[PDB]
Amino acid sequence: MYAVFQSGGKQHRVSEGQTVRLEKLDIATGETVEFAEVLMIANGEEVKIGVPFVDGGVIKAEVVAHGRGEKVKIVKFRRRKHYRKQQGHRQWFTDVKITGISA
Amino acid sequence: ARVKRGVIARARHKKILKQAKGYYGARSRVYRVAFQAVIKAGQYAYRDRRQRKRQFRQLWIARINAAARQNGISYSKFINGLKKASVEIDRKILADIAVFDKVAFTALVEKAKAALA
Amino acid sequence: VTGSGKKPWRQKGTGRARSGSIKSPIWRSGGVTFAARPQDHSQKVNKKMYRGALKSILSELVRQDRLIVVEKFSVEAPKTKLLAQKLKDMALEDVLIITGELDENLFLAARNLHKVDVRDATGIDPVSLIAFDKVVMTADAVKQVEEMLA
Amino acid sequence: GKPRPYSPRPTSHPRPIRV
Amino acid sequence: MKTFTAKPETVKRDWYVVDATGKTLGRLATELARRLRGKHKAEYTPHVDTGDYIIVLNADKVAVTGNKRTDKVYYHHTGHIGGIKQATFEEMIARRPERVIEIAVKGMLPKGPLGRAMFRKLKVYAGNEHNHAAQQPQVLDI
Amino acid sequence: METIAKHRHARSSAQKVRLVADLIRGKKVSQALDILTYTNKKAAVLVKKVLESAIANAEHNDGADIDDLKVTKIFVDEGPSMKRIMPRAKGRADRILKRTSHITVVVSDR
Amino acid sequence: MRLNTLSPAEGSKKAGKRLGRGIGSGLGKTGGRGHKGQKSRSGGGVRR
Amino acid sequence: AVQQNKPTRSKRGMRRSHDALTAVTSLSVDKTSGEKHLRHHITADGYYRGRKVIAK
RNA sequence: CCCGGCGAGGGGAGUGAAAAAGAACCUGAAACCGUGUACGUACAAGCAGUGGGAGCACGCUUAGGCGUGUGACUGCGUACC
RNA sequence: UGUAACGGGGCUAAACCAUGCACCGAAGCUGCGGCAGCGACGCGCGUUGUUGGGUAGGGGAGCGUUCUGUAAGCCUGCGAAGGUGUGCUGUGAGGCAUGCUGGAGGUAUCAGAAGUGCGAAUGCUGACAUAAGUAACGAUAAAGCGGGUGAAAAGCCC
Ligand SMILES: *[C@H]1O[C@H](CO)[C@H](O)[C@H](O)[C@H]1NC(C)=O
Ligand SMILES: [Mg+2]
Ligand SMILES: [Mg+2]
Ligand SMILES: [Mg+2]
Ligand SMILES: [Mg+2]
Ligand SMILES: [Mg+2]
Ligand SMILES: [Mg+2]
Ligand SMILES: [Mg+2]
Ligand SMILES: [Mg+2]
Ligand SMILES: [Mg+2]
Ligand SMILES: [Mg+2]
Ligand SMILES: [Mg+2]
Ligand SMILES: [Mg+2]
Ligand SMILES: [Mg+2]
Ligand SMILES: [Mg+2]
Ligand SMILES: [Mg+2]
Ligand SMILES: [Mg+2]
Ligand SMILES: [Mg+2]
Ligand SMILES: [Mg+2]
Ligand SMILES: [Mg+2]
Ligand SMILES: [Mg+2]
Ligand SMILES: [Mg+2]
Ligand SMILES: [Mg+2]
Ligand SMILES: [Mg+2]
Ligand SMILES: [Mg+2]
Ligand SMILES: [Mg+2]
Ligand SMILES: [Mg+2]
Ligand SMILES: [Mg+2]
Ligand SMILES: [Mg+2]
Ligand SMILES: [Mg+2]
Ligand SMILES: [Mg+2]
Ligand SMILES: [Mg+2]
Ligand SMILES: [Mg+2]
Ligand SMILES: [Mg+2]
Ligand SMILES: [Mg+2]
Ligand SMILES: [Mg+2]
Ligand SMILES: [Mg+2]
Repeated sequence: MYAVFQSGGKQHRVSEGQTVRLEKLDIATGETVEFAEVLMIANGEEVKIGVPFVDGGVIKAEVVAHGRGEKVKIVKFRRRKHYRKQQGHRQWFTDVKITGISA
Repeated sequence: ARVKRGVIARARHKKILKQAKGYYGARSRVYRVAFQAVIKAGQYAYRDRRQRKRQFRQLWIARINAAARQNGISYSKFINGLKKASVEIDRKILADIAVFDKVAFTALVEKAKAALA
Repeated sequence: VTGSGKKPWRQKGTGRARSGSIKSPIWRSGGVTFAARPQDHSQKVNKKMYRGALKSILSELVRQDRLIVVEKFSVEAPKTKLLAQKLKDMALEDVLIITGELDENLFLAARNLHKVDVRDATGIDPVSLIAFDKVVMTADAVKQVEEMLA
Repeated sequence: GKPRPYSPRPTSHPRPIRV
Repeated sequence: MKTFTAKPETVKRDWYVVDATGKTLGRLATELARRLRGKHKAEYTPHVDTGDYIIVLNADKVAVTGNKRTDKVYYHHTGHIGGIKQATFEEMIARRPERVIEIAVKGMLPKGPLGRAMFRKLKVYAGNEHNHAAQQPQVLDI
Repeated sequence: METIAKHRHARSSAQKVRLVADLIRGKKVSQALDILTYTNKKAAVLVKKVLESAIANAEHNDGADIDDLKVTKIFVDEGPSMKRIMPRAKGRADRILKRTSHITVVVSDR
Repeated sequence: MRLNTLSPAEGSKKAGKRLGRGIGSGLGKTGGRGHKGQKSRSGGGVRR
Repeated sequence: AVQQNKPTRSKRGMRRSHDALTAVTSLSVDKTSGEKHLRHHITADGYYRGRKVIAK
């Protein structure tokens, strides 16, 4: 059984036990989060197409880690125009392990 | 107060050359060429971060169109039907379902078709 | 730079970059572009500004217990062992001793010792006050300093 | 490093005159 | 997660047989191109050939509209000065009927190594008999 | 037991010597000596002496039976070049490079 | 108050303009002189 | 006529792909002396096809 | 002591803390040129990267994903001053 | 030069005119996370709005290098500088740790001073490439053989 929930501006098809990485959440490590707006749930022939959210669908997850992603180098270079700019970036993320999914 | 540039200059060139590993010929051995290549790689990476978002959506749409048509509806009509039904699953997830769960995808198609009806 | 003013090669036809002097700074063994000359780095410190800075330093020393005001500081003979003994007894290792009548024996006894400098009240300098950990001052010196700085 | 250039030597062909 | 990508070592292509009799050239070629490329499969990956093997029959009877049967001209150059050669549609059909379909499909496939690989899956026969019965092609209306 | 012999500063460009070296690479010392014997190259003469020296070293210092020895590693490194001046027409000088080479032959039972 | 604790009042010491030291500096290449002309030339400029 | 661009080490090595020397296929063995020699050549000890053609 | 032309050069032995401190000698960068190993490469068109990405090899602390190396195929892409 | 006046394939619509309703489509807009400038508002921070493509050029704030004091301190043969890998780390110039190499220097901090940063200047000096194992080996008066010496002989001796 898997579920689709929109978190951090993006959606995710997850199944209990799958650790997912979402946009940084202001939630302590040990805490548990609940995503109420579950777009869809599926148990074989059972398929809950939320319109837009599956009534009573709730995904329970525990925060597992908060960290910065791989360093990206932003290079800007205008040729023949004496212009060149450099910038780094490490996007913040939050890993959440799905404790449970409730129809 | 004379300053020698050997130690510092060496480090700067080593830095650029390290970023040019894997490049063909002079691009990975010669600083003048490696430098230009490393800059161009950065320009391409910047431009391609945006393109990655474009290409994947393109891929998702094509997969949805294929799966939808197999269920007897076109992509344009499926998306329209989905919105009328108020379903808000993104194209990324629709594509994932279209490949891994065809029964579920068939359900979305029927819902979309009913919304049009 | 030693050399002649002969143009190394003709201006045109050789296919090489134009040259005019073997002493050019773009050349090995050439002259320094902006070669240095003897410089005088002395700055002007307004008398008031100088004296004011001294008073600020003296004040911090008092607030920080870095000024040991003693009536008399002297040694019987110009012997290093004597002053070393006295300083350990007073429990000061690094100290700038200012005296009203710079004693000759005291000047000699402290000469070898490197953490100890003996100066008259008219030889105090701002850096020495800040540098040395303690600034022992004789009764005479304190009045002299106050009167001089006034 | 490059050596001191040579003075004008005999030339094989006349330069074309464009005129 | 990451979007699934078709894997060439696991892709499952199928065999189909189509009849070109009466089918308009371009309209038929487009469907072949789509199915040859794998654009009808939800597992389609632009860098993997997920298409299917398609056998075409009666390539000599494919149809064209208007006056293309005589006016459509297939040009080619031989790499020799003044080497431009021109063959009309009727001429091509009589001399090399299979080429008429092949050219259309090849022109509609991606240009590059993968496109060439996709083209290898199209078996165009000028008649109504083929020799791929072991592959058991499944009739496919087009 | 990898015994090594080296002819350092051997007058001969590495490119030329490398031609001969590629022939005996991985060949039994005996087969190598024969191939060198009938190779019409100056480098063959150079390599043979180094190969012979290596074989001698294995026997004298390492007591290795010559019958088992094989050319495990053979490579030619460029040596210091001797700079020379070759006069040309019209008073122009063209430097000449007298390229040397370092010949390292390695012999071992395995 | 030690020799390695004294500091200048904020604003007292301003770093000078170092020309011709890269794009990042902002005074690289032409070094503020612009492009060509008499003013861009070393020793260039009209009299008062 | 000279190169407009320096050739690469790859191209240099590609041209030299045909420069490899080949060794003699096999040496022949004299029936009498037993020495090895280039086929159709006298041995170093002056034996050809079992006959001492030249002395010493 | 050994190979070698009573060679050059080298392999041992010995000296030294060290001989990859052996006199072409402190350290010993880079261009440049090699040997070995892994992967790719002989139906394939262009600033040689970048964004996707299969397979293979390797080292890992579930048998596991991961890390490292390579990069078929594919989107975009005509150096710098 | 070659089709060469839809980008191509192809098209009788996959052309054109009308009407309508979907969808695709950008670094635009929105969502989610983060950073910065400026202005308001409260209490130093918070909160709210808004802005952040840039050449010449102006303004501001930094990194690093050598040298002086701090430092007769601190680090260092239980391995300094330099070299060369690796991992981590900051928005950047960077920083930090560590394996190996190296074999004796290095230097926190906060200040001070500059020969303080290079890819270009047909730049200067040295080194090493490419063409390339290519052209050429300098009068077309000319060599052949035997013997000798030698590790080796077309070239030396006879
Ligand atoms: C050589 O070049 C000069 C100019 O530099 C003259 O043109 C001369 O005529 C040339 N030589 C010949 C033989 O024509
Ligand atoms: Mg110095
Ligand atoms: Mg490298
Ligand atoms: Mg000088
Ligand atoms: Mg005065
Ligand atoms: Mg030069
Ligand atoms: Mg394309
Ligand atoms: Mg002459
Ligand atoms: Mg500017
Ligand atoms: Mg200019
Ligand atoms: Mg102008
Ligand atoms: Mg101007
Ligand atoms: Mg001037
Ligand atoms: Mg040109
Ligand atoms: Mg050749
Ligand atoms: Mg020797
Ligand atoms: Mg050395
Ligand atoms: Mg090196
Ligand atoms: Mg072909
Ligand atoms: Mg192939
Ligand atoms: Mg090509
Ligand atoms: Mg392209
Ligand atoms: Mg024509
Ligand atoms: Mg977008
Ligand atoms: Mg925007
Ligand atoms: Mg800006
Ligand atoms: Mg020493
Ligand atoms: Mg200091
Ligand atoms: Mg300078
Ligand atoms: Mg520049
Ligand atoms: Mg050269
Ligand atoms: Mg040639
Ligand atoms: Mg030739
Ligand atoms: Mg010739
Ligand atoms: Mg003779
Ligand atoms: Mg002769
Ligand atoms: Mg004679």
